[PDB]
Amino acid sequence: HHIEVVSKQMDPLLPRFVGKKARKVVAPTENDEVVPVLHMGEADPNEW
Amino acid sequence: MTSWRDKSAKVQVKESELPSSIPAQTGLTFNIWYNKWSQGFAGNTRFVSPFALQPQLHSGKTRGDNDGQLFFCLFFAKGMCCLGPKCEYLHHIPDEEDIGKLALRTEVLDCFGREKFADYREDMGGIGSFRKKNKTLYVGGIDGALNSKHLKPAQIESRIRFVFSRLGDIDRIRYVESKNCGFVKFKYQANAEFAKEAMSNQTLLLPSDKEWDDRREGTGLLVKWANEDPDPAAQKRLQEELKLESLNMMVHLINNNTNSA
Amino acid sequence: LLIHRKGLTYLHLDYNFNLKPTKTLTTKERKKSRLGNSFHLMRELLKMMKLIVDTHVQFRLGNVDAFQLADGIHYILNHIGQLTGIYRYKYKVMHQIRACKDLKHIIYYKFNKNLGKGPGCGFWQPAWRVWLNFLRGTIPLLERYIGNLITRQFEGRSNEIVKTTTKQRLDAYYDLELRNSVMDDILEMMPES
Amino acid sequence: DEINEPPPNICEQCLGDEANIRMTKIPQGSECKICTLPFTLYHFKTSKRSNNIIKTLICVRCATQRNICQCCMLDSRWHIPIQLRDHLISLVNEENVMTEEAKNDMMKRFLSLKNVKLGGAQITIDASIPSQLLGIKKWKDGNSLSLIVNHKAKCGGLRFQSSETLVTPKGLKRGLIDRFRI
Amino acid sequence: HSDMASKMYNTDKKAFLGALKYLPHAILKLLENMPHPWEQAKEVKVLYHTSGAITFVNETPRVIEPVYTAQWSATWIAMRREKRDRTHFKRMRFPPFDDDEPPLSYEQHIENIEPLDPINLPLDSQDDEYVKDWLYDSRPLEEDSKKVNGTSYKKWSFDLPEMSNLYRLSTPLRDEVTDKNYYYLFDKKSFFN
RNA sequence: GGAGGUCAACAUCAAGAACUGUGGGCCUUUGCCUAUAGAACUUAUAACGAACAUGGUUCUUGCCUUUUACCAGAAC
RNA sequence: GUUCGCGAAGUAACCCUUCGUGGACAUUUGGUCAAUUUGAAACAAUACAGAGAUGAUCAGCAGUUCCCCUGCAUAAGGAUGAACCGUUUUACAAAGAGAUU
RNA sequence: GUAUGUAUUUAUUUUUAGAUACUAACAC
Ligand SMILES: O=P(O)(O)O[C@H]1[C@H](OP(=O)(O)O)[C@@H](OP(=O)(O)O)[C@H](OP(=O)(O)O)[C@@H](OP(=O)(O)O)[C@H]1OP(=O)(O)O
Ligand SMILES: [Mg+2]
Ligand SMILES: [Mg+2]
Ligand SMILES: [Mg+2]
Ligand SMILES: [Mg+2]
Ligand SMILES: [Mg+2]
Ligand SMILES: [Zn+2]
Ligand SMILES: [Zn+2]
Ligand SMILES: [Zn+2]
Repeated sequence: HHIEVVSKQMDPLLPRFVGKKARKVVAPTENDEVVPVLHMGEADPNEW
Repeated sequence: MTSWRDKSAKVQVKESELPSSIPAQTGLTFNIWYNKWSQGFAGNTRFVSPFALQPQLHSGKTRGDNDGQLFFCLFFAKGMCCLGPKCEYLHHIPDEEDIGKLALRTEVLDCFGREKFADYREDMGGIGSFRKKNKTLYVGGIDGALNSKHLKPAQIESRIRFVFSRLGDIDRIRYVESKNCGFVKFKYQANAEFAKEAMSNQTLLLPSDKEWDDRREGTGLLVKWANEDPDPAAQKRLQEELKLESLNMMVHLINNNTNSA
Repeated sequence: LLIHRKGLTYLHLDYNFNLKPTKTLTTKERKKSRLGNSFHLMRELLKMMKLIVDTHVQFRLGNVDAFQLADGIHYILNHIGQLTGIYRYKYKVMHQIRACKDLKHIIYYKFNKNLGKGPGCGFWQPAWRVWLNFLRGTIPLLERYIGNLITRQFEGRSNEIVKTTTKQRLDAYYDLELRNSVMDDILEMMPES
Repeated sequence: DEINEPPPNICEQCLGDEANIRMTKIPQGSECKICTLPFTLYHFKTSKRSNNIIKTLICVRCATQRNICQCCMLDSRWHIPIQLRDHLISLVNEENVMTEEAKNDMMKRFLSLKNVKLGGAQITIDASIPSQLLGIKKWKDGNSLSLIVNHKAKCGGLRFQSSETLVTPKGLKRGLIDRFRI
Repeated sequence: HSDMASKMYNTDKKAFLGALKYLPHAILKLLENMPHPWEQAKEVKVLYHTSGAITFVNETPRVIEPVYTAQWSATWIAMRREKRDRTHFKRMRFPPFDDDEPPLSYEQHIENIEPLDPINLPLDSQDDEYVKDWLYDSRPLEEDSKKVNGTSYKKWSFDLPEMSNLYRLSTPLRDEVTDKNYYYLFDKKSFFN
C-alpha cells in the first residue's frame, strides 16, 4: 500500500502537543547480563 | 424491509424542544468551563429521560445509508435525535448484516464509534472494555417502575422482555427476585451496546397505567455492564463455548496457513 | 474561563474588570485563590483599554460631545495612576506615570496661557505615545508569564524542580557537603566491613 | 527522536485496498489506551472519500510487546483477538501464556517500558418445555412469530404467535414438549 | 460564543485560554489605531480567529509628518477657542458605565445612531485654499497619482504652496528656533559630558 | 504590456571607512602584487527607527525585617 | 456559464435568432472532536480529631518520597507544606563442663 | 479572631462540706 506521511498545521491557539502532560514514571532496569565484580580484620578492629 | 427499508426516518424531537444544557441547580452558582455547579452539593442528580424510542415507528432510512456510514446515531438510540433524515448516522436497530460491516472495527470501539477503554470502570459504567467481549447487561434500579409493587416477578420479567426484546436478538434473560436485577444477554456485542445506551434512564408499565403521568419524577433504571456469572453452570457453559469457538477459528488458521505453505 | 477552570467560582469579575470575592472565604480558599501578577496585571491592562473604548462609545451614543471626549481620554491617560491600579503588579510603571504627569504640566502651560484654570484641555498625543511604548515593553513579558501560567494549567507543574542555593539555604548545603566529604574519607581509611 | 524512530505497525486488512494512502502524523497524540503515555499519532482514511477516519490507539512499544496492530489491536499475523491467540497457544502445552496486565497506573506506565516481548507474542399459544436466537430462528422460517419466552432455570416456557402455528405443529414437538397453552 | 454552555465548545474553550497569551499584543494594535479627534469613525482591518477567540487590529497608522502636525495643531487651536468660549465645560464622569451594566452591543445601539460632528476647525476659505479640502480626511491623500505613492500610503510628495499652508497652520507646535547656535551647552554631547 | 496592493516568499542591512565580479604574475587552492567592470539600501554632531520600551547576569548604591514588586548608575 | 468554432433551421444577404454538436476555460473541502445522567474538575457543609524540636512557649533552614498546591519563576510561601515518628533475629563460629545413643 | 487532617454509599451483579485536681481565643 506504500504511504505518504504529512504533518498537520496546528491551530496556533490550541495547545500544540495535546498529550504532553507532566507525569512521573518509574523505569525498570533491564539487566541482560551480569558484570562480574572482580577484585584481587583480626587485630585490626582493635585499632579501628 | 416493508417496515424499515422504505420509510425514511422521522424526526423524533424538534430542535427547539431539546433539553437545555446547564442541568438544574445541583449547587449554588454555575460554572462555565466544566458545565456543573459550584458550591455545596444538592441531593444527587439523576433523572428519568423525558424521551424514549419507538423502533418501528421512528426508525427509517437516513443519509448515512446512502453515504455508507458504519455507525449508529446514539441520539436515535435515545430517540432524542433532532436531525431526522438529515442525520449523518444510521437510524435503525442493528441487524446481522451491518454488524457484518462493522466486524473489523468492532474490536477497539463500540457500535456508536467511540473508543473503548481498557479497564471497564469502577461501577461498570458507560462503555466497555476492548479486552473482553461482554454481551450481558446488568439491569438495576428497577424502581424505575416507581413504587408500584407487582403481583409477581412475571410482571418485571415479562415487561423487561418486551422492552429489550425490540432492541435486538436476545440469547437469554434472567430476572432475580431476591436482589433486584435483570441479566440480559444478546447474540452480538453491538446490540448490547446499543441497548445499553437506549434504555438507560427509562420508565415502565403502560402508556397509561395508574401513576403513569407522574412517571417523570422517577429515578430511572441503571443499565450497566455485567460481571461474570459465579455459579458453576453458566461457567461450564462459557468454558465450553470458548472451546468450540476456538476450535472453529482453528479452521481458518489452517486454511490460510495451508495457503501459506 | 481561566478563573472557573482553576475551580474558583466565587471570585466574580464585574464588567470593569474588578475582581471581588462573592463570599467569605475559608483559609484554603484564600490560598487556592491568590492570583499572580500575570492574571492581575493583564486584568488591570484590559481595564485601561475598556475604559478608553467606553469613552468613545459614549461619544458615538451622542451622550457626550466632541471636545469633552478629547478631554476625556486626556484625563484617562494622565490619571491612570488613580483609575487603574496597574502600579501594584509592576511598580516600574511608575516611570510612565511620572512621565505622563510631566507632559501634563508642560502641555498645560502652553495651552492654558492667558485663559482659565478649568478642565478644558484635550491634546493627548504625548501621553498616548508614552503608554503605547510602555505597552511595547510588556508584550514579551506577558507572553512569557501567561505562557507559563497556561502551559502549567494544562500540563501540570514540573516534577523535577531543582532548587538553587541562595542566601537562606546556604548554611544547610555547606553542612551537607561537609558531612558527605567526611563520610568518604572515613569510609576509605577503614580496612573492610 | 526515541518516539518517532520506530515506524508504525498497521495491519494490511484495516489499511484498505487503496494503492497509495495519505496519513497524518502528529508528534504527540493521545496517550495509549494501555500504557497511558504519549506517543505519535496517525490518521488516515481507507478511501480518499470515505467519511470514517482511522486513528492508531496504542503505542508502538505497547503494540510490539503484544505483537498486534495499532489500529485493529488484532494479532499481527493471524488477525485474532489477543484474548484468543493466547488461548489457542495455551491449548497446546497445558496452562500458561496468559498475558497478565497492569492494574493501577504506574504498574502499567512502568510495564510498557521493559523489553520483555510478552507471553503471547513469543510464539508469534404453545407451551413448550425441554439459545433463544436458535428457537426464534428455526420457528421464524416456518410461519408467523410474535413472542417467545423461556426461563432456563425452569427449562420451559411459552411460544406465542398471532393456523400458521398449526403449520409449526408439523415439526415443533420432539425436536421438545410442545402443547397448546391455556 | 457569548453564552456557551454546550459540549461542542470544548475546543473553543481551550482556544480561548491559548489566546490569553496574545492579548496584550491585540491591546497594542487596537490602541495605536485610536481614531484621533478630527476623525469621527476609523474603520480598520481586523484579523480574527475563526472560533471568535480574539480579534487583532491589523494595520499600522501612517501619517505624513508635516500634515499630521498641521492636523493636530489645528485641533489645538480649536481646543483653546472652545475652552475660552463656553462657561461650563463639563468633564465626563469616570468610569463611563456602571459595573452591572453589560457592555452594550454595537450591532444594535451604536450602529444606527449617527456620528455627531467632530472637532475640525472653521479653517479659512481664502488663506488655506490649498489644504482646506483634504486636511481632515482619515488618510489625507489616498487616491493621488502625484501627491502620494498609492493606497499603500508611503512616500509622500508635495508642492510648495501646500507646504507653505501646512507650515502656516502648525505654528503653535512648530520648533520655532532657527539656529543651531542657540543650543550651546544644551545639545546631547554637553549633557553626556 | 503599464499602473498599482496596509499581499507573500527568499536574499541583504554596522565594517581595515569597510562591496563584488573579472584579466594577468608569484607561492603552492588559500594568500600577495598588478589590470579592468559595476556598486541598490544604511551611516560623520555617525546610522536601518529624525522614534524609544522591557528583560537576564554581574558589579556599585538606594529604600531597609525577609521574597516578589522596587530606587538609579555602570558593563556585558 | 463564458468563449472559439462547425452544421441545420429561421430572420436575413454572410449579418440577427433558435437548435444541435466539437473544443477550451474551471477539478476532490472537513473531523484526534456527535447534542445533558453511565468515562470521571475541588471546594463547601456536617461529625470527629487538634499544630517539631521542650519541663513549657515561640523563629526557623534543609534532607528522602511512585504526594504535591499557589506562584512568571532556577525568588518565596503553603503548620519549619505534607508523609517520616513505626516494626526490628542466621555470612555465624571457636573452646570447655554435665545428660542420652 | 488554629492551620491542617480523617469520614461522609443513595440507587440491592446470577451460587454533708469542701481539698487537691485537669483544662478556658475568658478577665491584666
Ligand atoms: O497640583 P495643583 O496645584 O492642584 O494643580 C492642579 C492639579 O494638577 P496636578 O495634580 O497634576 O498638580 C489638577 O490635577 P488633579 O488635582 O486632578 O491631580 C489639575 O486638574 P486636572 O487633573 O483636571 O488636569 C489642575 O489643572 P488646572 O491647571 O486646569 O487647574 C491643576 O491646576 P494647577 O496646576 O494650575 O494648580
Ligand atoms: Mg522564611
Ligand atoms: Mg518552604
Ligand atoms: Mg511553627
Ligand atoms: Mg509560616
Ligand atoms: Mg519541609
Ligand atoms: Zn440521528
Ligand atoms: Zn503505550
Ligand atoms: Zn489494523
